[PDB]
Amino acid sequence: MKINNNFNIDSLIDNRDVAIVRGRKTDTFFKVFQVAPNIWVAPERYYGESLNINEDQKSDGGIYDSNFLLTNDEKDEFLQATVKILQRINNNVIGAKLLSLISTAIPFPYEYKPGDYRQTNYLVSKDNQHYYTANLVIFGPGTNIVENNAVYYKKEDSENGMGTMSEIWFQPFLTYKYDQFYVDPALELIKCLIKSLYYLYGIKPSDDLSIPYRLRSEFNSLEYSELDMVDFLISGGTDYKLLNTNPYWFTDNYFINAPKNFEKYKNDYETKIKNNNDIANSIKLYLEQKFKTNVQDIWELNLSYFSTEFEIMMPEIFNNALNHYHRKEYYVIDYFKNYNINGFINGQIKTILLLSKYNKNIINKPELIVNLINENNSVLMKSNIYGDGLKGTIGNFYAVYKIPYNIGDEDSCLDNVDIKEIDNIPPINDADIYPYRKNCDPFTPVYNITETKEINTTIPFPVNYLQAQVTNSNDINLSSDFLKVISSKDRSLVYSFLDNTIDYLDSIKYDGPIDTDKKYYLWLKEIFRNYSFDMTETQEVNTLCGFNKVVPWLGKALNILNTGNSFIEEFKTLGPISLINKKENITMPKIEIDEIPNSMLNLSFKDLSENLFNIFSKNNSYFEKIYYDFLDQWWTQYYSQYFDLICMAKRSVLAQESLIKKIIQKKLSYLIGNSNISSDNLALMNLTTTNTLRDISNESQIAMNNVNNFLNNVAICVFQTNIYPKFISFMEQCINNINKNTREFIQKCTNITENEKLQLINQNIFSSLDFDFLNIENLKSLFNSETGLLIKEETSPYELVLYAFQEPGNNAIGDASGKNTSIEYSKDIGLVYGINSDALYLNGSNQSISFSNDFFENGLTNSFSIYFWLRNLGKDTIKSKLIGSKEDNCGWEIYFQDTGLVFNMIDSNGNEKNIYLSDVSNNSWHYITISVDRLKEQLLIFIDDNLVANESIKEILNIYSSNIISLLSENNPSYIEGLTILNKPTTSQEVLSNYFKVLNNSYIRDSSEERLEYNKTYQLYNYVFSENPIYEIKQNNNIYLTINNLQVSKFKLLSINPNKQYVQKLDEVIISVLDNMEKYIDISEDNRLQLIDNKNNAKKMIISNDIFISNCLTLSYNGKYICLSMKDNWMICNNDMSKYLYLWSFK
Amino acid sequence: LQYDKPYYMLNLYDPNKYVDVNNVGIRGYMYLKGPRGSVMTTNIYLNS
Repeated sequence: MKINNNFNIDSLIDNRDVAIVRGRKTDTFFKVFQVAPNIWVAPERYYGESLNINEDQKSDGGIYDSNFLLTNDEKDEFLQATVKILQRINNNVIGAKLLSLISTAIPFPYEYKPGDYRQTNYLVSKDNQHYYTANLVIFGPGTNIVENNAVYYKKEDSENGMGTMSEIWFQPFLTYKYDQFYVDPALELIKCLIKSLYYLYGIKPSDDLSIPYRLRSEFNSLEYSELDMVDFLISGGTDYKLLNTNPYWFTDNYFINAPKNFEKYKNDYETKIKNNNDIANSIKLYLEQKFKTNVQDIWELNLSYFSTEFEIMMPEIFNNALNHYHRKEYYVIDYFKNYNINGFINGQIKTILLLSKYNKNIINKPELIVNLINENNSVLMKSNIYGDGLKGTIGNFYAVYKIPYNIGDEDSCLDNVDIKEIDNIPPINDADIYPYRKNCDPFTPVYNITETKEINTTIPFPVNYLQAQVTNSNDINLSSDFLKVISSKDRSLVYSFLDNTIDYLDSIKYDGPIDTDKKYYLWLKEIFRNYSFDMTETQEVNTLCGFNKVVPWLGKALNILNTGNSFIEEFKTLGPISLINKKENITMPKIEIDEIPNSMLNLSFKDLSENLFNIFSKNNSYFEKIYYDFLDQWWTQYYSQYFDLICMAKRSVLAQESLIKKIIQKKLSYLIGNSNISSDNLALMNLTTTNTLRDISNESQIAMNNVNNFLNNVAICVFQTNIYPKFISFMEQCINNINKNTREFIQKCTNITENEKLQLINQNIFSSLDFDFLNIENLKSLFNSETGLLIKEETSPYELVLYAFQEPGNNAIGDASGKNTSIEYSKDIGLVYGINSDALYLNGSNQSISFSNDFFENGLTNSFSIYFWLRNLGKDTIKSKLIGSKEDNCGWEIYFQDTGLVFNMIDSNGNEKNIYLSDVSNNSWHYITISVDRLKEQLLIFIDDNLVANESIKEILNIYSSNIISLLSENNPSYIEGLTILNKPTTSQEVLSNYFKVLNNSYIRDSSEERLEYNKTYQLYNYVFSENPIYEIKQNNNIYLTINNLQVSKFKLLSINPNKQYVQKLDEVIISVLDNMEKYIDISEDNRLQLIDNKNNAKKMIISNDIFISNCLTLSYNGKYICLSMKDNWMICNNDMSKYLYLWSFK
Repeated sequence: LQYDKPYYMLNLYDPNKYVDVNNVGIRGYMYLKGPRGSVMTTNIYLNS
């Protein structure tokens, strides 16, 4: 496909690609541009909805601007933005297939007469002499400018398989930030395109068909919010995982009828149309391609699949009920500045979007007004709880649905679509279009009238706390009494739950003013640390379900069990079920089970047994369906409240983060305006405060993940302890009744003997083994999603992980962490295999590497870690720089010095941490790790796998340096492998794990930590006698090898295959000694190691080692190793001594 | 995993497809094609 981007709002009308047409039958006209075959864009507001409507007719949560998309510049911006999103979608393969399918899914022609067909999809020119073929026209939004939608041209024609045109209301300029990312407008366009697919294939459900979505737990009444069928089928998310089950617990006549109508019209085309020459072959080809894809393919298309394919982060939990949870904020996207063919420029998180002007115009009509009042009915607090725009029924859907006992259950979502075939189709000319008059339903705008009700509460609700935690005052006092915060008539305090930060601010309340930058650094670091200890802190508790990461501040964030001494004590003494309001919500599904047919009475034993087996299988499947229904019911009823808690807690965390940032910025501005600090110090203070704010954001994200995981586990445990026992009891009664019926039926059969009656009775019983469907992995794997993976890899702690390899022609060196780290390296750096991968070889004079990344600038309060593999090839005692970031003497660095290393950390204020590491430069590989943890203020240095240094950096302030980390390795050629910088402190266990994981790659290493190889002249040493080599000496007409308490023996390893170079673990070896003529090893009768000359008489030993030891290999033969002998000291093949004797090494 | 023991191929990204050769020669290549098919015995098992 090719999207036409060469159109502007003032292009001349060519009567083919750009024209002016009429919407429906009304006298309104508008300009449209054909971007791809049969798909048009109308860069104008939707004609059907009036641009101005009454105030009470406004939809809550909607932004109304009658002047939007009015001027020609705005229309051209809309056209270009829509074309850019179209190009982005088309560039991906799956998006291109979707676009081709929409371009070829023409509505079925209407047979006005037998053999006479008239099109339904057409657009009428101004004077009504030109007709345009269009499957889909993309408009601007209707009355509400944030309401993306898709509507059908004709209702019945789009309901019964014929199909209609679709009309899209699209808002490309506005986006909203969900959690930590901006929703891509391309995904919303894709969702509307899929809805247009539903319309084009005539598979639109009846309006009353709608699965339940949430339980309106905010009210005091029983009511279920149920979502439309198309919205649930195409939205995706975790909710779609509770319906797309095998087998299907929810089925309806629609899913049977829709394929029927599709096949009916397919037959109509292939019999009547395909052989008819009355219409152009273009319609033949379009219908052929439309019918080449069935209805199951359209059904399996949903936003989860496109999120996975396009790698787009989307809401995943209750994503169609966000207007109750997420009060959105809107950002304007400049498609020449903040967008391109690859989505948001520099990712969906790292891009910056200007706040839209419309956020103040967001209409806020809440479904509930909560009023906290005291004993004397005085109005203390007032807050708004919003609806979701979903139809709320008063009847329990789960108590009325009848799970179908009898049903039949049996690839890429759009695998059958051929883009090349659809592109090759010539378009439909204007001269061969015969329209059908009544092809369009009269459009009627639909206005949703929300209802408002009041509630008076003596106990604060979570929204009371959430709204009391936000303030507009810039002089904020974080209080610790919500009742006092509300009762504060001065409107000065703001409620908070950070006891450490509040106490620290109270302690420095009488502290002297911060005159210099050093005091500012101290204050900022202390505030960051107190905030991170307040927010990210979690505690493991053992509940009736397991070990759970209870996050204690929720009690003071959402008014959850504040009565007790602590949140954890109440959470334990009350159980998980206490965290929600409506706790007894599970009802037994209405289930019918067919009794055994009586016609089987006159059946033979084998046929009766086979029918009973079929009944058994169907009963098991029905029980599984009942479990799926119970799972969906538990979700919709109980996990809705827990996700309300999740979103409220995340909003509380964001409010606290904003308050802390307000405090930081007000202090920084006051210091800038009212201090004698030098101007360059003020500039560095601003630069450092930016990084500190970024780190505060990261700590907030950590807290959000913590509360999310805690509440997910709590909900799963609620399902464990509350829903499953009820399912078990109901299923026990059901299996008891079915067993009784089957036993009676067998005892009533006439053609069956008594022994065969007993056999069939015992063969077809039901017990707990048949409805024991509980699976914890599936319950905790519901919440896994592509959005989670993308967030996890985007916020990955790996700031830099150097990767290097050799391609035919050159060597590739770079960053593999996925961040924006740029690498500039001297092109004369070779790559040689190190431990596990390639390693950079540095001359030490002109070989330079520079890693640029913003985080490398470091700062006052960012923890980080640097680890790598270093093998020095120098002997210089001079203090020669190896690697680090040092701008104006400020930063961190590591230099060679003596035979070891020196780690240096210099801050702006002059405080210096200088540490020396001994025995590091030995022509041997060493795994070096540094961990700077600003929370506990700890500096950890590991060499190989030993904690060589553990210092306190409590006296190190801002170390802001340049963004460049430079690897020079002055004056010492060296091998550097696996360079890695993380933004997280590293513990000892992680260092040990990384060391052993890299080392344990099934390779045999000599004393030099390098790779041992065949046909190399080594020298053998013992672990116990590493200082004492092995000598060859003649005795008893033979030659024997021994140590001395003597010419040193030369050792080589030989393999059977001449294609093997290095020696891998667990392989056969022939040991060889280089004499005047080469000789091999053998084991004599006394198990002594004899030297022989025969080539084939030498037998093959086995090489192994222990993963706990880097390079102390062991040689064995037939289950008996080689060990040092007693003093007499040769080697013997015996296993009646200490383990240290079997150990060996090579050099 | 053992040498000299024929194995059929599967890809974790797209299980429904299996490996096949287009042609043998210098210009040939290997590719994935489907559907995997299905072996079923009623009320007992149904797998690709």
